[PDB]
Amino acid sequence: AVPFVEDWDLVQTLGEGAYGEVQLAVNRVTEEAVAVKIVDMKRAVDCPENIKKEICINKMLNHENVVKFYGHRREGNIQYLFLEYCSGGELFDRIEPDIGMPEPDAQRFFHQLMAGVVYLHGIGITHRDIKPENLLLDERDNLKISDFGLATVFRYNNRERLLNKMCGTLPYVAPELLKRREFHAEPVDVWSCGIVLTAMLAGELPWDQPSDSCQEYSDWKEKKTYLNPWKKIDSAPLALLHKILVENPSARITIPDIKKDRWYNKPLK
Ligand SMILES: O=C(N[C@H]1CC[C@H](O)CC1)c1ccc2c(c1)Cc1c(-c3ccc(-c4ccc(O)cc4)cc3)n[nH]c1-2
Repeated sequence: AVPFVEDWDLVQTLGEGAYGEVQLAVNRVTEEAVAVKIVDMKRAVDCPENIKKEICINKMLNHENVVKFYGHRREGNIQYLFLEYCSGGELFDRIEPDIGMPEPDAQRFFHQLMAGVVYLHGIGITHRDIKPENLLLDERDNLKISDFGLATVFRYNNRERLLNKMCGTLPYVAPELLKRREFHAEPVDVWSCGIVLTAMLAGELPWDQPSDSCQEYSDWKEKKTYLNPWKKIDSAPLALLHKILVENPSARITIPDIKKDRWYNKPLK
């Protein structure tokens, strides 16, 4: 057994947050870089079960568009999660403020996003907090869904389970989560992806939250796509947003039907 391989030099901080911090670790013998999350078990009444679900969910995942899970080390309060390192950075940082990015890149990123989501959904799981900062890129620039601290399984033994728990991030959350007591999980993730598409194509977020009390939301519902934020988006991908960002979740397009959308299969464009 090669000596010292177990040793991981904690090179630098990747991105701190409410949880704690995520440092970049490089193998002492192979120099294999990785990402280690530090979940502070501090306090005892809103920290335990939190990470326990996040870990069992990771033990299931396995797709080229989902951050890879390696292992987890326990030690009192300091829990260590070992996940794939993404030198690419966040999709967020590839979005030019107020401009977005070249339409071809967006289509490419959207494709990988759908691949990852189709997968998660396939095995009955919903991320529930899809946004540019949770979408990572690696060396080759391949999109990776990351952060399953909020995910929850919605299908077990072929039984779907309606959700009622509110979570996510207001600008990316779906409207039925603010107006209904219960809702289907799949459609909520589709709305998220939809908001991410617009962010990529226009560099700005359509609204603070999907509620009529919000200007831009009521305008979009009225289809005032002129001059407003959707003015920057070409009609092809704009047609797809009309289908995704549909209020009634039951009338909202399904992923299987997005794969058939015109702009989705338009070469380069
Ligand atoms: O955006 C980044 N840097 C910016 C560059 C421009 C400067 O202006 C500011 C910093 C950046 C670079 C490299 C990064 C990240 C973020 C996040 C991240 C990660 C990373 C991977 C997975 C998970 C994670 C996965 C699953 C789960 O259940 C919980 C957490 C969290 C964090 N690895 N490598 C990186």
